Amino acid sequence: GIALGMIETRGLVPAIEAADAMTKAAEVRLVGRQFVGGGYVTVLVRGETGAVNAAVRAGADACERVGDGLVAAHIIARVHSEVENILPKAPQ
Amino acid sequence: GIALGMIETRGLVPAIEAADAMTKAAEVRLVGRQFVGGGYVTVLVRGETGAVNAAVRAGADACERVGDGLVAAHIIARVHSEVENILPKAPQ
Amino acid sequence: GIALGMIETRGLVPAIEAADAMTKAAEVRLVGRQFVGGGYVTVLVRGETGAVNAAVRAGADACERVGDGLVAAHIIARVHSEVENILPKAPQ
Amino acid sequence: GIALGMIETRGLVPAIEAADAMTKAAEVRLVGRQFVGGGYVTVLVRGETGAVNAAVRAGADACERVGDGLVAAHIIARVHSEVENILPKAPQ
Amino acid sequence: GIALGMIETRGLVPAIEAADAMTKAAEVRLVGRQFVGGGYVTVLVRGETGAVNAAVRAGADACERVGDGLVAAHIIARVHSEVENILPKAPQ
Amino acid sequence: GIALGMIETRGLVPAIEAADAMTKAAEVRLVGRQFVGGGYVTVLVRGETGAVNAAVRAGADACERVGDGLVAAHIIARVHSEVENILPKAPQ
Amino acid sequence: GIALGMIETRGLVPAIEAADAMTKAAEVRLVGRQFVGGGYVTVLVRGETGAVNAAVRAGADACERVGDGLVAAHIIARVHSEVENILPKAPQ
Amino acid sequence: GIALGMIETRGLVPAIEAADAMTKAAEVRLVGRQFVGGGYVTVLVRGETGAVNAAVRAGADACERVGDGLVAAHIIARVHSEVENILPKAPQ
Amino acid sequence: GIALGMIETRGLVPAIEAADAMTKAAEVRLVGRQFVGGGYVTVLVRGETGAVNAAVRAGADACERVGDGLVAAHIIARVHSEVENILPKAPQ
Amino acid sequence: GIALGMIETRGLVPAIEAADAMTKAAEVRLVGRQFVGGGYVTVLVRGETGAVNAAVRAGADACERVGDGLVAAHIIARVHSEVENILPKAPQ
Amino acid sequence: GIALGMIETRGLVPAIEAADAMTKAAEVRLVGRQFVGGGYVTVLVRGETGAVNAAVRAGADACERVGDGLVAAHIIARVHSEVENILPKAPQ
Amino acid sequence: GIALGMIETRGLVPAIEAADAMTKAAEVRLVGRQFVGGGYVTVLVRGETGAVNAAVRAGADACERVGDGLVAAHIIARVHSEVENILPKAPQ
Amino acid sequence: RITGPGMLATGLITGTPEFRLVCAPRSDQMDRVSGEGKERCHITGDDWSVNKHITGTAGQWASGRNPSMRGNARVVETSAFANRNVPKPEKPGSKITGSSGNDTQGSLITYSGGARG
Amino acid sequence: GTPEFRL
Repeated sequence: GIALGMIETRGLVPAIEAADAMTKAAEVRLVGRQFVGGGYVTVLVRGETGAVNAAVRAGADACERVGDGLVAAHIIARVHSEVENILPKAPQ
Repeated sequence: GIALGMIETRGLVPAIEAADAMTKAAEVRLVGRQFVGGGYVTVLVRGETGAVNAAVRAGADACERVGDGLVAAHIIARVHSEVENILPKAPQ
Repeated sequence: GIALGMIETRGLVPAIEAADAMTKAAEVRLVGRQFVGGGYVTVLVRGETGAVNAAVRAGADACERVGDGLVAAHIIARVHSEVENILPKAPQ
Repeated sequence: GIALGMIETRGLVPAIEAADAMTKAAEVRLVGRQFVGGGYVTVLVRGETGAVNAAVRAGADACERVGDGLVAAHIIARVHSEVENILPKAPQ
Repeated sequence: GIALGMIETRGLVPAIEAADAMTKAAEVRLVGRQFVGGGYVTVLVRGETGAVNAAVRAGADACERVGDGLVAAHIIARVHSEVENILPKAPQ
Repeated sequence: GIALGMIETRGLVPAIEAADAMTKAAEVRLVGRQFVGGGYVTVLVRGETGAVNAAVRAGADACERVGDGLVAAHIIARVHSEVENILPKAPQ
Repeated sequence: GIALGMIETRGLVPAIEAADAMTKAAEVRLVGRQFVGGGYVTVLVRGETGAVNAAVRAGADACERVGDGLVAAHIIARVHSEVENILPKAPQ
Repeated sequence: GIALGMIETRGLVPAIEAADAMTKAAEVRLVGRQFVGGGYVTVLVRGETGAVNAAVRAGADACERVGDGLVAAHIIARVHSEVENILPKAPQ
Repeated sequence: GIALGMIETRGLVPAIEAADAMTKAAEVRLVGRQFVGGGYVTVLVRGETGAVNAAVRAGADACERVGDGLVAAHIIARVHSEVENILPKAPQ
Repeated sequence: GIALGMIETRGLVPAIEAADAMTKAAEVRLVGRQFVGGGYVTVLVRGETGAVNAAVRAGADACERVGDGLVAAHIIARVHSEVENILPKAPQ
Repeated sequence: GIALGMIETRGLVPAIEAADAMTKAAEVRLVGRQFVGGGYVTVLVRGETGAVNAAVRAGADACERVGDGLVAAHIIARVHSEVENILPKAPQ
Repeated sequence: GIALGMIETRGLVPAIEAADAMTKAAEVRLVGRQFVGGGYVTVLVRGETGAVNAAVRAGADACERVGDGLVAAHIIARVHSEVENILPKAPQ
Repeated sequence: RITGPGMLATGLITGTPEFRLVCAPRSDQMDRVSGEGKERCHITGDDWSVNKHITGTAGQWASGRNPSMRGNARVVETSAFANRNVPKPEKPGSKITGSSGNDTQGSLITYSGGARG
Repeated sequence: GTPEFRL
């Protein structure tokens, strides 16, 4: 898959809940979790666009309540070749 | 390209959206994404002046509604040589 | 020279602007950009005293409205030998 | 794929913007631009459902304020064979 | 079948939606889409009377809110031979 | 240059004035004039991004009070390859 | 004839009156009658600059109270070469 | 005769009534009917001056309350040689 | 074209604008810019009389609000041979 | 670079300041400094349009309060070819 | 020393005084005296920034009451290379 | 050119003044001096439209106070081919 | 008035000898030129925008080159959009009984003669 | 005939 789904939450508990939800909803691979700084954690998934859409929507609904919440949930269907260099390829 | 366009956002999701938008809008190369701390992510592009103007305008319009937001959109048309040392060469 | 000019800004876009401005304005060498934490980014220039004054003033003028702005602009004409060990030699 | 994504706009400038947005948003193939009459121009994109959904949302948003704007944005996920006979297959 | 059902809509997007709906609802042949002028687009289907009725009603319900919408949805169970000459025989 | 600037006008007189203005103001190449329907004529120019921006602004300012007017002015800095197919290559 | 004179009218009777007046008034060649759409007819003349000035004035006067009227009268003394490509060279 | 009489009506029904009336009233020849666009139809008759005046007056009196009515009734006694290129020779 | 049109301005910027405007406006050729002294610069255009008239009007309008302004705009439709010897033949 | 930026100042000092600002701000080349007479000095830069616009803005701001001041700041994105001959090509 | 110091005066006597003052006051090297026209004379010094600043203050206060006086006293700390082409290298 | 400018005066002296003036002023050719009878002399010039206007204005200004006066100054830009048969071809 | 870099940043500099929404609301603004020519987002820096001083390519310079006169003309836009509100006859109703899928709450469907179907 | 007139 080439579609990026990203969720940003305040704190990591919301982010784990969201990753779990995303991965569970559709066949999407978690390719990264990033601690941005300031308490923003972004969890990023890749897959086919429908899968990514399902995953992001599910995950956003799941994490909104947990913790301090969701900052952003975004889907990018076509990710520019340039932007892939700033994107995580595997979760560490 | 010696022009530099920069977008600073609150969080990473808005920044990835900006990078994507910019790179799609015009012929700019993403040279870096930086985590500044406190939640700031700065995404930077280098292109010809006009391309950079277009790109920054596009990124700003796109990232504005994604996430916490946009803090700054800036263009430095000719960047001094000393500054290059601080600026990231290629995205990693 | 040995003078130090320091501009601290909230965010990196303002700092890069400041740096560019300073370097263009006077003969000064950018020696560091430091991410202090909490969004404070400090850009430091060394050079002769007059040059350093000119640089910092230009830099401040430049970054005051960019982004979240300028926290501090400061010149220290001779810095103690001890304070040297906490000040960056070349930008990284 | 089979999905049809369609955006009708009042005038051609809005539609070219929509088309660009759709094709840059997702993997959709623009199959037609039709001048309906009255100043209505419909741009049609085909692809998998996820791609079409993403594309239509992006395009609609993009063309809304361009000129006289958006009249309709619609997704038809699976198109009937009979309706295929009235659908442009490649632009002309 | 020889019944005729027609849907005229303001714009092509509503009409394509209607045609799809009609053809899907029942066993009908889309024999034409005509651009009348001024934005009226008419989509015409043939089939048995029941099939045509189902199709027209379904199509109408579909397109009413798509675009600028339905102008007309009509069903004629027996078409005078003379009228056949002004009606499309296949969709071009 | 590959940027696209388009001006849509109500009536052909405004459009010819716009095309003329755009081409004179900046380094742009007129690639098309199109009759949309309903009195909209769209004039399309290609060039470098900055040039195209200048040209569209000039053209709008010119056509705005000529005739029935300016409906739209728009610049697209990079146009997708799919969109290129629906764009007139040279004037006719 | 380098210059261009153009009259746009709502309807063809006003345009024919305009053309007649224009061609009689000064030495100009009618290079086109264009049916724009929406009822706009543009009549276009070419001649030396003084001629086109008198022709346009005359045509405008003539056409204003005929039919639905004059939308616009415009003189372009030298038109950019690019514009020539979209201007009719003989009437058809 | 070379006199031209023209009646513009909104829609074809008024125009046909006008043509009938003109032709019945005086010795004029219908040389054309044109669909201008926007619902305008122009009916053009050629004949001698007196004949054309009679005919146009008759035609106007006829189509005024028929349909959407008369937009314009006009007579031009001798039309310039250049305007003859844009005038329909035969009613085809 | 033996008409001469001359515009004088206070300064070179207004004069270059005027020259550009004149040449763009009508079929005139720029024949020179003379510095004069005292801040007066004069730009001269040769061409046919109507072309010159158009050019001069356009230039005067253009340069009046650029810089310190237009001192004078003048047309001499036929220039005596003696005056020719004091006129710059080619612009340098 | 096609575009031209001209700034006119009273005195050489404001002009040197402007030139410096311009050349530093964006990538433009000084093609001339002219002593017009009267004390007006015009400094002229040539570059791509975005660059020239940025440069002229910098310059005007810079020289507004230096000495006597700014008489003018003007931009011509593409100048007619004839104007080129009256325009300086390498700085004096 | 790459800084520039400039003094513009109305008349040469005040300028020679200024140059003398400047050179005597600090470690600056006189690089030129230029007759701008209109009576403006610019004398220019180069040196390090602290020196230039001292020298310009000196020159200004020295020539202010001599003759017609000072128009401008200005210091540019780093001078762009392009600008160096318009600056006198050596005096005389 | 084919424009005609005619000046009628009372007596021949005013007319020669008018002819002289016309021909010197603009690029027009004198085609006749006609003694109408009753002391009316008509002097006729042919040229392009701008030329004719200018010439006739100049001539009228010249002859108004000379002799017994100017009766008429008139310009007809395109004369019908029939009137040419009553207009002198060359001055004999 | 010595002018130059010292004149700048007055009061934002310490250490001296002497001391010791980015984008405008969408609702509010419609851009003159849309797309990549938009001016709604405030781009700081060396952008291509133009200030008060700058006279130039667009403005009167583009507008006054070509002479124009605008007439006033009767516009009776004829279109599907314009006729959206066209005055209509009273809509058909069905007095039929029997099971016929006689829905009444849907869009008007008509049969021959204008009867609701 | 101009555009404008038309001891």
